[PDB]
Amino acid sequence: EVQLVESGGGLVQPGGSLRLSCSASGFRFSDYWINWVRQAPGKGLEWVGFIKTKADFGTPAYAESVKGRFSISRDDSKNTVYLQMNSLKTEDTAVYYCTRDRGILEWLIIEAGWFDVWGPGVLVTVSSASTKGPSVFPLAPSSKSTAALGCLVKDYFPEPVTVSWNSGALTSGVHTFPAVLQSSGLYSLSSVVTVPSSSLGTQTYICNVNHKPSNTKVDKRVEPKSC
Amino acid sequence: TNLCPFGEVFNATRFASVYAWNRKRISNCVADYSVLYNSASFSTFKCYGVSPTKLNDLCFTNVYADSFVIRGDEVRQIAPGQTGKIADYNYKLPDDFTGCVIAWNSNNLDSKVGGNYNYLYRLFRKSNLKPFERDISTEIYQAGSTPCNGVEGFNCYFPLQSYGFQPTNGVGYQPYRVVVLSFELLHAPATVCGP
Amino acid sequence: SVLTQPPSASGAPGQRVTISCTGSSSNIGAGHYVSWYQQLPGTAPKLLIHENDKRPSGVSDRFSGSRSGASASLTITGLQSGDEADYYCSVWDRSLNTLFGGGTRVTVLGQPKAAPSVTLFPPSSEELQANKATLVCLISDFYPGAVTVAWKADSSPVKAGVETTTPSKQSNNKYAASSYLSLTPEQWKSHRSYSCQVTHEGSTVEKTVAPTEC
Ligand SMILES: *[C@@H]1O[C@H](CO)[C@@H](O[C@@H]2O[C@H](CO)[C@@H](O[C@@H]3O[C@H](CO)[C@@H](O)[C@H](O)[C@@H]3O)[C@H](O)[C@H]2NC(C)=O)[C@H](O)[C@H]1NC(C)=O
Repeated sequence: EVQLVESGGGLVQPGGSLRLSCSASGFRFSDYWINWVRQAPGKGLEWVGFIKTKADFGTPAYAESVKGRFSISRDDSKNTVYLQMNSLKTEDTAVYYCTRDRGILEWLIIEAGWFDVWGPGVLVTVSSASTKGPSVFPLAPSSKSTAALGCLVKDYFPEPVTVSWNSGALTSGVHTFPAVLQSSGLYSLSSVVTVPSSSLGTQTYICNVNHKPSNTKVDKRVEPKSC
Repeated sequence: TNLCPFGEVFNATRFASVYAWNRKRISNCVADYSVLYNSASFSTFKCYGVSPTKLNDLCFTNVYADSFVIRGDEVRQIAPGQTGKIADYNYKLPDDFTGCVIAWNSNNLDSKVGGNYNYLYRLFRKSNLKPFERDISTEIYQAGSTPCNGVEGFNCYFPLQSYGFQPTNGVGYQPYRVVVLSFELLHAPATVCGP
Repeated sequence: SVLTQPPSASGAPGQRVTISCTGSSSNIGAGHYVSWYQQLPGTAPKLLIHENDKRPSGVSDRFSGSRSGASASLTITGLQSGDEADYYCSVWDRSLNTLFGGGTRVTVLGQPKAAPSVTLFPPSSEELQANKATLVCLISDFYPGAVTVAWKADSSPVKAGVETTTPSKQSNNKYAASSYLSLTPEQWKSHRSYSCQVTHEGSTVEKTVAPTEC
């Protein structure tokens, strides 16, 4: 069972430092180049860096977004590659993977190579968020005709938050979208209901946001505004 | 004194074929391998028998640069204890080789439309090459029991074959320029040292 | 250079599906063997193809790879419900080193393709009084669940302050998501309009709002 295992992750403050370690099991660790590749939550795979072997003339190469902040080193006596992260930013929150480069072993040319063994990955979250109340703003409709009313819940913490309309009286047409994860660590979401245009003059529409984790209750009307 | 003249070996306009690899003696100069490493973007820079960290601190009697052109997937054969057509009939390294092998892609220089047939390699030979042996013989190779008598018939093959380097091919078949540095340390004043 | 990959590739059970990876002459047009990797939901990537053609032992032979010019193709024959995953292609470049593709989400069609219904909102005056402004684009009722987002101020693209969510399954097996483009009130008043453009299955649906809609 050839294995690569990463460790040393978790929650770091914006600007802090953290060292991840990747340990091998079951192969000649001094003969392979080692690559660090990260993946943001719900995004693609981004190559972070790589390090060569002992008998190779060169120095580790990094990505332009982390050059001067990240360091990659290795210890062959302990079979462990270290990734040191300093001056961490909120943009660095991701799952990090440690892998090895075959093909470079067989062909010995940078143009040919591939990754055959991958580690489970280690999560790193960079945030300074705390329990905070949301900001609720109504969203009035244009002449886009029925009409679409909405209300926006921005910059809240933590998950989750509940939103209703007309104290639960209005349910037909209500659609609440999943929250977004901002780089600041706070969340945001929007709720939209489709209502008849003729009823807009007589019936009143109010959205009620109840953030339980902060003792927050906000009730706001959707009023068509002008200049 | 003065920097070692690596320019005429690496920057040279023409490179020899693998079966007629060129050799250059370098001595009486200081070698800065960091400058050589950063002078370009090489595809392979691998040092055998000597640590690369302790490279600008050593001294040697002489250094020898061997230059030639091969194809991509043959670069693995330029190493101690390797087998294959190139490692047996064209260029051989000893098991205890001490030095550094450098190789870089040269498609923009050694690839022509319709193929480049100016580069040859030895295909048939009666016996393997000794380490650092150079063979330029063109005698007809005898394959069968019948004698050849130096006549190009069948069972009488010409020992050299063309590569035919073509640009659009994958990197495995593309021409690569290879320079091997061998370090000679004898009971003599060391004329090559680091800064 | 981020090699361009289609956001999705669909097919009925048993189809032949193809995924394309387009690169520059610096990476895929210069040989530079391409690699294909597979990522299941919640797992680490797994190598599928190397040297544009070779299959490691254990990998199913229904996966094939090819290279033409500056593009590469991965073909999956006999589509299975277990092949639903994300696929990436990786190439080396003389300047930017290792590059990965944008990722293709393979879906086995259990329902005919559906187009998104996008609604766009303007920044509310209350938020503007709070010295803030949010745009909010809502995408919904599209199948399969893979779209691409683009924002335009007047007619020029906007990239600063973009947050794109993930497609979540709806009650009727279709997909929905949202995007947010926050900006300062000065930027809002310096542009005649703002447009949200979402591409789904090779066709684009877009909406536009203006700060003059009193
Ligand atoms: C093979 O030849 C090329 C040029 O034909 C050599 O490139 C040369 O590299 C040196 C590195 O010290 C350059 O020196 C400095 O370059 C900067 C510009 O980058 C310049 O402003 C300085 O005044 C100084 O010249 C040199 O310029 C550069 N050649 C040219 C024409 O710019 C290369 O080093 C050669 N290879 C070997 C192994 O010697």
